[PDB]
Amino acid sequence: MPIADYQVFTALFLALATGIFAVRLGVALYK
Amino acid sequence: RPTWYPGATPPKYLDGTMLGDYGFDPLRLGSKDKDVLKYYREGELTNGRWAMAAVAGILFTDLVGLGPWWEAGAKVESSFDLKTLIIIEVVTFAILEGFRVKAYEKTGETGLGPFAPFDPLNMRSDETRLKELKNGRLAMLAFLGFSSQAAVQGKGPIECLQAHLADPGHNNIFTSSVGNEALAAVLVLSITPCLIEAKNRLQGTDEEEFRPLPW
Amino acid sequence: KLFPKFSQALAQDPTTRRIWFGIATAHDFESHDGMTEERLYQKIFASHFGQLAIIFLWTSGNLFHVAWQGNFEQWVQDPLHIRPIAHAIWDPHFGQPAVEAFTRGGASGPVNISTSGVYQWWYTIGLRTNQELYTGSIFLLVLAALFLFAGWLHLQPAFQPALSWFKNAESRLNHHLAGLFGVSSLAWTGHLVHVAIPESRGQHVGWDNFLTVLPHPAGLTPFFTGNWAAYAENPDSASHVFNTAQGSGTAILTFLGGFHPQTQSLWLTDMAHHHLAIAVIFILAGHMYRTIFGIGHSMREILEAQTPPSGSLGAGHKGLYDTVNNSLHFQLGLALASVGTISSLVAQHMYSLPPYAFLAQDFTTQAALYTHHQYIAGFIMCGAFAHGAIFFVRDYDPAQNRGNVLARILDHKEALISHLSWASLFLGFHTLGLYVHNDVVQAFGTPEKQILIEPVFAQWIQAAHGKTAYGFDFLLSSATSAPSLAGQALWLPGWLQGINSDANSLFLTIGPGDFLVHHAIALGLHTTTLILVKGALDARGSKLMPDKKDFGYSFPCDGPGRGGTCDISAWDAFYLAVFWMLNTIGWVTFYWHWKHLGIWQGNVNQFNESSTYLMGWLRDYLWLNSSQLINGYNPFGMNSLSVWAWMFLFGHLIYATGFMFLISWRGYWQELIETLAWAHERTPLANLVRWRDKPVALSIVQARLVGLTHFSVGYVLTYAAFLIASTSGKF
Amino acid sequence: SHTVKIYDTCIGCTQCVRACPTDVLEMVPWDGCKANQIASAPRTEDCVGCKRCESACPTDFLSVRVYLGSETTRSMGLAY
Amino acid sequence: MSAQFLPSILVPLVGLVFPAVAMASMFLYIEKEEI
Amino acid sequence: LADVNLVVGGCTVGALALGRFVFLPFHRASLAKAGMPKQNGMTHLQAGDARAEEASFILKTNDPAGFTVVDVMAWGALGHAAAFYILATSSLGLDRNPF
Amino acid sequence: TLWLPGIQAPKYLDGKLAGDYGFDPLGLGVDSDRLKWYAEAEKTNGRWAMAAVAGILFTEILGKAKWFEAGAQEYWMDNGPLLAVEAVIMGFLELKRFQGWKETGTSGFLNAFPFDPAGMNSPSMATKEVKNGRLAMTAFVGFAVQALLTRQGPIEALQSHLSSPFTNNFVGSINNLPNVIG
Ligand code: CLA
Ligand code: CLA
Ligand code: CLA
Ligand code: CLA
Ligand code: CLA
Ligand SMILES: CC1=C(/C=C/C(C)=C\C=C\C(C)=C\C=C\C=C(C)\C=C\C=C(C)\C=C\C2=C(C)CCCC2(C)C)C(C)(C)CCC1
Ligand code: SF4
Repeated sequence: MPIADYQVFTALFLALATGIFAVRLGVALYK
Repeated sequence: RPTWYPGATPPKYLDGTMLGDYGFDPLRLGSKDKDVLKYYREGELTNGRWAMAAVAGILFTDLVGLGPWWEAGAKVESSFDLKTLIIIEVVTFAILEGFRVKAYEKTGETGLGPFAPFDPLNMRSDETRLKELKNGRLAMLAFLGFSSQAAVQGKGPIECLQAHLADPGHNNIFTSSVGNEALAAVLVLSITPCLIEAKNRLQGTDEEEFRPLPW
Repeated sequence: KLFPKFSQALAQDPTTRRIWFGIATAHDFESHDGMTEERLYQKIFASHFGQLAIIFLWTSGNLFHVAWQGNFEQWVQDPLHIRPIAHAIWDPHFGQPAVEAFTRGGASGPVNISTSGVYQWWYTIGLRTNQELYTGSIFLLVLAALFLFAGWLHLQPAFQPALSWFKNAESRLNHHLAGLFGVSSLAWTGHLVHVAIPESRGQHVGWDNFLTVLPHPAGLTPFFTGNWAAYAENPDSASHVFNTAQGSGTAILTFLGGFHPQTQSLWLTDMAHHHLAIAVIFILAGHMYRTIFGIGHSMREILEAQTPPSGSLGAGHKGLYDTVNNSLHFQLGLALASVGTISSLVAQHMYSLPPYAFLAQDFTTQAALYTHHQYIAGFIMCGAFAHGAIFFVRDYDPAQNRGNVLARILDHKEALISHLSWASLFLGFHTLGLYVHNDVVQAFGTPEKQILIEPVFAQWIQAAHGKTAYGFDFLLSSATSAPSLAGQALWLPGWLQGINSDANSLFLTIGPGDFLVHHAIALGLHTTTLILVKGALDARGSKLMPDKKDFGYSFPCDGPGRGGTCDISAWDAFYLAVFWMLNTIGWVTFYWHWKHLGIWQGNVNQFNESSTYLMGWLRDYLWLNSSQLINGYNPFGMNSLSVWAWMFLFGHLIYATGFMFLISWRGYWQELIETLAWAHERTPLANLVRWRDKPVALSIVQARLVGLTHFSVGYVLTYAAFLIASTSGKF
Repeated sequence: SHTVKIYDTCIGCTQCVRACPTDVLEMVPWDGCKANQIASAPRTEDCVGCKRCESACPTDFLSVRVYLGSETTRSMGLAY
Repeated sequence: MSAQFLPSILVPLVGLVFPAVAMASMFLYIEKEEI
Repeated sequence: LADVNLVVGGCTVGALALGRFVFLPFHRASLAKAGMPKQNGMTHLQAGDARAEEASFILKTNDPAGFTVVDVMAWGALGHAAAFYILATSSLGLDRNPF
Repeated sequence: TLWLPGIQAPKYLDGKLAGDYGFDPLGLGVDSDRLKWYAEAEKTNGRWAMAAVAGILFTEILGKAKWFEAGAQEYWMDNGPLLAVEAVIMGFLELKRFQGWKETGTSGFLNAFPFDPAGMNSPSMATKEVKNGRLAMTAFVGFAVQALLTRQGPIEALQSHLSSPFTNNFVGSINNLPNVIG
């Protein structure tokens, strides 16, 4: 039973959130 | 001053001199320059006015007894072929918005027709501009809503309101269509201003060099 | 102009060398301007958090792509007749035959057939559905976000730990052995017993019902009364079928050894027992060193006490605690050496003791995993030796390392280098001479004149394991012996069945070609170690350049004086040794791949009478197995192997593009660039634009690195393409 | 911007100064050698780094040591 | 494979849009002079 | 397989007793010679690691021989490991002998 | 008095905090800011465990369902909207609590910092707040681990233990575990 559209979209949104976390860490490392 | 979340720290350039300043610009689109920021304000005002017109038309059309607003494109039968309609619409709006560009490049603000200020009824003041801006913001959120129930559900805005009133605990944003995506967004957004407060507590507001657009 | 903000010396360079060295010196934090040791270690800690988040994102992406576009559901039901799917392909360059040729494992569109073995691993650890894989991907996404937040948090001055906290060695070892090693292994035992053991027997266990299912019918009471043997009552029978309750059992910690008859892999209860024993021993090991509780060890005093009398080791290990603790490069060299050796161990063990269900039937997966881990191990070992050379250049203090083993080994480094040179010279002479003699007698029509030295020592150790094929009847090959009788009710039956079967990779039968290629591998290891050890020991100085430590770890040369000083730094020795590492791992993986290609076809003879001479290596392995590879696309059409043919030619191109930087050097290119700068500065209609950075030729060290990078990339891509094409296209 | 240094093993043979193609080195009076002269590097900003001075130094080990460092438009020897 | 349109949007995004924007941004930043 | 209660209790009591009366002087001598883990000369605490400060619940004890709580727990843990080892190796009924 | 008759406190005494003994064998209050942050965290965890224990006891006295099985029950609104509405409301509330911690170092609720209506605040009363919090955190851990072994409520466990303390101890729950789980 393959995953649904909503699962993919929720995963992509959570990846956007962790991308925000990643750029926060990168900015902290640059400073 | 009220902000985009309770007790928020606004950005340095969002001091409060501009109307409708709740200090909300995490992506910082208009930080380095003021003229471009004035252009963003003008775009916000134009989109908000056209959204007030949109939501008024959709609410009145859905209330009188007509069909859905999105399906009303094929429910219009009259004269004038579609190509002639397109060409007269494009020439009329080209003239109107060229006049609008002249008005904005003169006054710094928009205007209908040759009238750059445009106020025959005389109701120009600092407070009523804020009323217009906030009503336009609300109507923009309302049209985003309206299009979203058109996409997700098969009911009109008043029909969707009646569906919510019938069963608010089982007919809402959190269902099975986009319910989980909305749930994740609510969970993330319920904690992220607390993370902003954490960043302010541990790092502070010392104006970082980088911005979410690469300047 | 101010792009390399970490290096103002580089920022003042008005050429393209500024940005070129800005990219390449970004992670050398010790060389950055205004860098203290506190800020150093804090940056290290935050970059570690970033790396952990990157790794967790990568495995979450693997999980999400298998759950979203893979055929895990279909592969679980039919593990031997379904090709695992890596991810879907969306390339708008595909023609229609390319779209058909890449639609394979029952998917809707073009997909890539996974060779990473994630399917077998996830099936073995009890993952059955795409929903479980998606849940794992989401959990790893959240945990990577948490690690990113921790990396941001510990850079904040309220949460920045002190430098002495970083150097607290006893506490860090105690928690790493007890918690990072021990508690993690105990939790993996818990997962295996609670989830993987029932899912191996057709009993679904999830977060919804693992609190209502009993891992063993006698729960906890045998554990707490000391009747631990009740957890090894009835093991899984030889007729047991994976993922079904047919002939299963109740034991959670069996101890039979060998392999599962159906999956040809290790028993999962054996793994649970192994992980529990490892967890116990590692928690005990993590209770060793002294922290704040008045008991434990001061490792400095242990190093102080390890001084033999009569001056055998000089001062012994005087001050090695501070030498290791103060030097990040010493610690990184030790860590890379151990991690590379462990990667080699992982490669050598998973092929011969397949751990995952329905592994060693997927021949492409085993070969790809082995070659991947071997190349990773070789690169990491070269990095270990390079960082040892850096520690000699940077962090080595002769005053505090006076008389200890480091000063002793630096004192007689000429003996070490000369004896490595002797061993490498002997191995090269003899292995090449035997191979060329075998080639010549093969060519002249006389195979009986070959020198075929029987590997009697390795066969003797194989017989000590219980391999009753050479007739030694030594230790475990004789049932009367004490080791054979000691565990005959324990691991001996399954291990002996595995060792005496020719259907697996548990110690393969070896011959003279194995002897010759083992000496080739010995030559490769010896020469690579010679180059790396010589570069480390001569890093501080030599007779040609006594003051080499002042010039740093990496520099071009010392000019054409004193006869010539090309490639004199320790960086250049690492650079030369990377080629030898690539050659050695190429020999190792060629040997592995040809041996297993003979095994999987059932024709061990092709290797047995073709590996003793090099024409057999070129013809019966390189030429023969590349036939399907180079026909991936042709004037008559294309098939699924076209991607590996393109990658084959791609790697050849990158290899020769590396040769470009390797052979030609900086001087022809500088003159050419000056001539082209003259051309552009006075070409009409192009003088409107000009370069912000002055175009210059790549520096000597930079272009050496670029040529080495292209060499390694072409090497790896070419061999990966050939191996995956010649195994997947054939099996 | 190359670091050029002179050390007391210099015998004042002036060969490093003659070997220099950009006039970085010169002889200053000294009392530590028989020739009563030692090399000096007042114009290291003109040093390209060719190490021709090192190729001319007869002292073992050499006394005029060049350390390649920061690169400028003159250290890189660019005419464009 | 659910949501077949999503690769068709994401692959050009990380192949054209994001790489062009990243390359332009880094080219601007390496010669920013006064950051 | 001969009563977990008696075996565990006896082994723990024995480990505590040989840790308090038998092995205490050599353990004290080793703890005195090794002492604090020191880095670059001084200890971890003197270099700034406030987490590496010797906990005050072990420094002073009313035990005449200075047998602290941490020593008690370490010796009890060793005794429990030995007791569970012998219980587990007596639970199994197989020929582990090399005969 | 301290938690060990014969030791001395490392960096604590009765002049500061509430419910202050010498109990920090790992030494986690070595940072003053971390000490006060952990004090606020201890108070918040104690308050949450206190409300939890009161609710669990009050639900089981009146009946209803078991506390560890009440989530699986069917309510007037689905678990999704319930989780989201709770997330919004107490994200707002916890943001107010954290912002109130940002200026003054005390706890509170909404705009009151401290949330102390009608008085009844004392240093001796603060020791009552923390120690009851310690008791309720220990009690909730007991509730949790007891429910993980024997599938019964805290009051039902107490009645079963008072029926037979010799056999219905925590040792007997390990013996009973193959019987209560199937
Ligand atoms: C019990 C407490 C504890 C725990 C759990 C950890 C855990 C960790 N620490 Mg930490 N640390 C601790 C205490 C602890 N530490 C203390 C007390 C101090 C102060 C003295 C520090 C100081 C410290 C520093 C300075 C750093 C860490 C770092 C790390 C991370 C190591 C990198 C990694 O994840 O690789 C994982 C390692 C393993 C999984 C071990 C596996 C063993 C081999 C290599 C593999 C073989 C296993 C098996 C065969 C593989 C099969 C898996 C396969 C199927 C996929 C890790 C998560 C580093 C870091 O990353 O920063 C965040 C680092 O910089 N720690
Ligand atoms: C850390 C890994 C881990 C975890 C989290 C669990 C968790 C669980 N196990 Mg399990 N188990 C494990 C490892 C683990 N186990 C191992 C290695 C084995 C031997 C192969 C078993 C064999 C086993 C059996 C036979 C049974 C369970 C059962 C259970 C469940 C009931 C709790 C219980 O046992 O009563 C409470 C336990 C205690 C009161 C004693 C714990 C105190 C120990 C001795 C000291 C604590 C130190 C330790 C290092 C702490 C680790 C912390 C870690 C969780 C982070 C529970 C969810 C029972 C069940 O009903 O399944 C649902 C059951 O019958 N387990
Ligand atoms: C835990 C692993 C680890 C860590 C933390 C370090 C850390 C460090 N290393 Mg080291 N190293 C390692 C492993 C490691 N290394 C290994 C395994 C090797 C063997 C390959 C080396 C060999 C090495 C050398 C020779 C040197 C360092 C240096 C350094 C220091 C500066 C890094 C730098 O130069 O900037 C950043 C580094 C880079 C940006 C790497 C450049 C990019 C590579 C070469 C190209 C990759 C292209 C890619 C594969 C193409 C894809 C193919 C596809 C398109 C087909 C730094 C402290 C340098 C130093 O100490 O300064 C004196 C030094 O010269 N390392
Ligand atoms: C196969 C390896 C290789 C390759 C690709 C090259 C390539 C090149 N060499 Mg070279 N060379 C090599 C080996 C190689 N060499 C070796 C081993 C040596 C040592 C003896 C030399 C010594 C040498 C000298 C002395 C000189 C060159 C010169 C040149 C350049 C000639 C200009 C040209 O050919 O036009 C076109 C470029 C190519 C054909 C290269 C491939 C480009 C492809 C086909 C098209 C580009 C599309 C691109 C991939 C799309 C971008 C994708 C994007 C994602 C990046 C050229 C780039 C000469 C020079 O400087 O220029 C005149 C020069 O004098 N080489
Ligand atoms: C590092 C792990 C990793 C890798 C190597 C890939 C690789 C790929 N993904 Mg994928 N992805 C990942 C993680 C990863 N993904 C995760 C965790 C998710 C869950 C949200 C997704 C969700 C996802 C979807 C929905 C799709 C892809 C697709 C693809 C393919 C085209 C790229 C694309 O257009 O989508 C863009 C990818 C994203 C928007 C999310 C990826 C974010 C990762 C974690 C960034 C990691 C960067 C790394 C740590 C550091 C590199 C430096 C970099 C920041 C410059 C490509 C082969 C497409 C496809 O299926 O092709 C057919 C597709 O539509 N991915
Ligand atoms: C450069 C340098 C460095 C590095 C080095 C290295 C890299 C090393 C190494 C090495 C290695 C890499 C090693 C390895 C090893 C291992 C070993 C040495 C082992 C052992 C043992 C034994 C003896 C065993 C036995 C056995 C067998 C045989 C099998 C079975 C089991 C038994 C046990 C029986 C440093 C930083 C430090 C310092 C500086 C310089
Ligand atoms: S060449 Fe050497 S010895 Fe002669 S003057 Fe120059 S530095 Fe002195």
